[PDB]
This record gives sequence, C-alpha cells and structure tokens, in this order.
Amino acid sequence: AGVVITDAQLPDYPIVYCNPGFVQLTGYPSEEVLGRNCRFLQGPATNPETVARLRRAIHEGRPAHVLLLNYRKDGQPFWNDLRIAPVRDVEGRLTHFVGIQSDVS
Amino acid sequence: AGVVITDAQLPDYPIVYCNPGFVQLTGYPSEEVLGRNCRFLQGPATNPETVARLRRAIHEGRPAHVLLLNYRKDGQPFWNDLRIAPVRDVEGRLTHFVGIQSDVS
Ligand SMILES: Cc1cc2nc3c(=O)[nH]c(=O)nc-3n(C[C@H](O)[C@H](O)[C@H](O)COP(=O)(O)O)c2cc1C
Ligand SMILES: Cc1cc2nc3c(=O)[nH]c(=O)nc-3n(C[C@H](O)[C@H](O)[C@H](O)COP(=O)(O)O)c2cc1C
Repeated sequence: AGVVITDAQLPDYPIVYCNPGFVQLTGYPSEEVLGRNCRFLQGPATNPETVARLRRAIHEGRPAHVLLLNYRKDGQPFWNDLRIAPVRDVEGRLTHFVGIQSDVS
Repeated sequence: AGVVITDAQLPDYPIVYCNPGFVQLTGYPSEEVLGRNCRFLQGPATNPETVARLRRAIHEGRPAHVLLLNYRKDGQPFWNDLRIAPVRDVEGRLTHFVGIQSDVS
C-alpha cells in the first residue's frame, strides 16, 4: 500500500514522505511528490462530495476513510481506498497526518 | 499492510497509532498495542543480528529495511518485511517513526 506523511503545520499540508509502495501505485517518483499536496491524484471524474468531506475532516483534525477515484501519472484511473489519521506529539500538538492508499479497482 | 507510528521522544519508542491492517496482521487489538514497543512481535527464532541492526538505525535516526521473523498473538510465526522511516517536524526535530509491516511468508 502507499504510505504518505503530510506536515500539518505549514499550510496546504505538503507531503514530507512517501514510501516505495506509493511510487509503484501512483507511478510518480519520490522527487515529484515531496512538497506537493496529495490532491494532484484527483481528476475529471473524482467525486467532489467525497473530496469536500475529506477536506472537512483534515481541517477538523479528525481521522477519515473514503473511496475516491484517482489518476496515475500515465492518466489511468483507479479506485483509491484512502485512510487518513492525525498524528500529535508529546505536549499534544498536531504535527503530521498519515495517509494509507490501497488500490481496489 | 500494517502501519504504526511510534513517538521518538519518550524513551522505548512507544506505539501511538496502528491502523486496522496491523490488527489483522498480528492479531492484536489496538488496545493491546498502544503504549508498547513493537518488539513484542519477536520470539525464540527471531534473528538477533537483524534486531541489533534495526536498533542501531533507530538509535541513529536513520531509515531501515529488514526481514525478521515475528509471531502473531496466536503464536504462529510469519516473515515480516519491516520498513522503518524517521519523521521530523518544521524546525527540524525528530518526533515520530513510521513502520510498514508486510507479510511475505
Ligand atoms: C495525509 C493526507 C493524504 C492525502 N492523500 C490523498 C490521496 O492519496 N488522494 C487524494 O485524492 N487526496 C488525498 N488527500 C486529500 C488532499 O490532501 C486534500 O485535503 C483534499 O483534496 C481536499 O482539499 P481541497 O478541497 O482544498 O482540494 C490527502 C490528504 C492528507 C492530509
Ligand atoms: C516505528 C517502529 C516500528 C517497529 N516495528 C517492529 C515490528 O513490527 N516488529 C519487530 O520485531 N520490531 C519492530 N521494531 C523494532 C523495535 O521497536 C526495537 O527497536 C528493536 O526490537 C530493537 O530494540 P531492542 O534491541 O532494545 O529490543 C520497530 C521499531 C520502530 C521504531
């Protein structure tokens, strides 16, 4: 599965890490992912109601679990079984979010 | 795959998060994982040289990728394809580690 960790302090929530699984899934190299928001995987047939629900959860700092349509680098679509979860530190401060993508096409 | 996030500030490196995939893999519920170190998955046939190499990387704050034998709750063994990676914050401070377990038995 793809595993990404976005910095939840800077605005826009950039990716600061992606495993090899996420590079095989989407087809993007680690150098074209780091620093960008994971919304680049969306496209013309991505359901906006699923995305809106996902952006509310991220903005409220709560976990999420959705099924939205994404698009590899080659432009081929795939069902993405995304699962978001908020990470906090020792003194109770949101620092990161962990995402877990799984292809269920 | 199993995904865990250990707090890298407190000593011992406790688990502060584990996805459902990690609960299906190991067979331990989320309530018996949180607060413990992921070394509870080791057993009598776990190669100590692989574990020592893993503890050096964690202590040096560097990524790792090993293949050690673990044990589910039921006592059944499995090849664990572990992949460790260090997480840092905005002002360059190690806060967490992300682990990715995959069964390759
Ligand atoms: C950690 C994390 C991982 C995300 N992964 C994905 C993803 O894999 N695919 C996707 O379409 N959106 C993903 N998102 C959603 C976007 O980051 C963004 O929050 C969403 O598109 C809504 O924001 P917007 O309405 O401003 O575009 C992820 C968000 C976070 C915080
Ligand atoms: C984030 C993270 C995840 C880990 N996951 C596992 C695991 O799934 N299985 C395992 O046998 N050891 C795992 N370890 C290794 C132990 O946490 C520990 O570092 C290792 O057993 C060496 O420490 P020790 O020699 O003091 O026991 C993980 C370590 C970290 C930091």
